[PDB]
Amino acid sequence: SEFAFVKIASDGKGFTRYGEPYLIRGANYWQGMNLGADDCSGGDRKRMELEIKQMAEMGINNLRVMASSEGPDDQPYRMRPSMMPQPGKYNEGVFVGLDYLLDTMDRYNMTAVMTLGNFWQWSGGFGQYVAWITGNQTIPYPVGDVTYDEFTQFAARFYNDSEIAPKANKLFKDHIYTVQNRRNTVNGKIYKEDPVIMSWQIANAPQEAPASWFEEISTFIKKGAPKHLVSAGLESKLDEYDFDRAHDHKNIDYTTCHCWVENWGIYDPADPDGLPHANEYMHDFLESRSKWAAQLNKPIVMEEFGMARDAWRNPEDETYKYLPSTPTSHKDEYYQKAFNQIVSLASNRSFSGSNFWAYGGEGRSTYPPNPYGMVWLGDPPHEPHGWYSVYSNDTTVQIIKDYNANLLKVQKELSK
Ligand SMILES: OC[C@H]1O[C@@H](O[C@@H]2[C@@H](CO)O[C@](O)(CO)[C@H]2O)[C@@H](O)[C@@H](O)[C@@H]1O
Repeated sequence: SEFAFVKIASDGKGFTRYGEPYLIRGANYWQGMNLGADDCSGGDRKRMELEIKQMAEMGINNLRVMASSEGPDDQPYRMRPSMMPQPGKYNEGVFVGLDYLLDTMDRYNMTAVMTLGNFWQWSGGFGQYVAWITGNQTIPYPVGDVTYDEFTQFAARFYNDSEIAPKANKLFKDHIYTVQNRRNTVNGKIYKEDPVIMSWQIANAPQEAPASWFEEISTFIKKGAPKHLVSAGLESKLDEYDFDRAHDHKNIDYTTCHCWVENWGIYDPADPDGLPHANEYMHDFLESRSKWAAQLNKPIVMEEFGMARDAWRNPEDETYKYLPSTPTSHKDEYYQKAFNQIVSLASNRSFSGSNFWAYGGEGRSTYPPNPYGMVWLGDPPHEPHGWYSVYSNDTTVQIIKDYNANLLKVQKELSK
């Protein structure tokens, strides 16, 4: 019986599970694995269990999590301790964190999108694999005078450099194999047989990877886990051509987009008048990506989006922007409008849900780092702590809760 496995509907316009439509009432929780680790490897398991419980009470049925991270552990801007400090060598204390993450998600009947790698630097990612291959541990982190474009050209050698790509992909493939074949030490399930996992996701946000790379990798992931969906992890921030290069492949089962107004220069959170322009952008983003998904006849999930706190209330004070006590009136309206639009599109089966970025839970940006230097919450350590996290008692919690109720209501209407 594969009844419990999330599937694509035979008409391609949404997901199914248990013989019924399945809508994604999601959140991002990439920190789950590290919080699930035992106290010795810097975890806080009781807090992870409470965070999952908090999320179940807000109606969340789906977490996108990180199922990779690379050392070596002396690197800035990344998760510590790492899951894979050197190629093929695993921090078992961190890996057991993933086991518990998946076991707790099961008890709350959530599904997981298992992200297998990262283009960005905060879990090591593609840039780290490249560093292992060239033997050169000086990654050009985009801090100070180094730009994102320069870091991107370095990391993109993972799949564009005809000498580096085959060796890098060999290491990445060994990691994919190890994760798909992990026996969960808590409940005994082998990951590739676990219906709790909705999909394997190639990577977070690959930047202009060639078509033949998505073709190859997705095929390999699917042969590795034939019961599961496979996903690309693309932002879809460019155009339809870019979207097709990632998604038009027999083993990419559904499509995704990521919407970042501040990061793309669309939205300035210090500007008291900037919200309407971000709302409109979110608005055309959802309508146009929706059309691109429909042209491939595959489902679409907005698997990342977010907004900063109300920095415009005190524009000239940088620290104010990240304080938990700072309100989120813009973020709240932005989330609410996007959610209302998704609910309306999902009613005509032209969108399948979303995962906000990202749940902070009980973490706060004012807390001290743990002994490995981590202030765990929704913002990875390449970014200011507290930028986008949604905290357990934020006003945005009610908005997300209502959205998850509306989206479940729609899934029920469609199940008739
Ligand atoms: O910044 C929030 C969240 O965004 C994702 O990555 C962003 C992408 C979005 O376009 O662009 C960057 O800002 C680099 O320019 C990158 O950090 C998300 O996947 C995660 O990495 C990040 O926390």
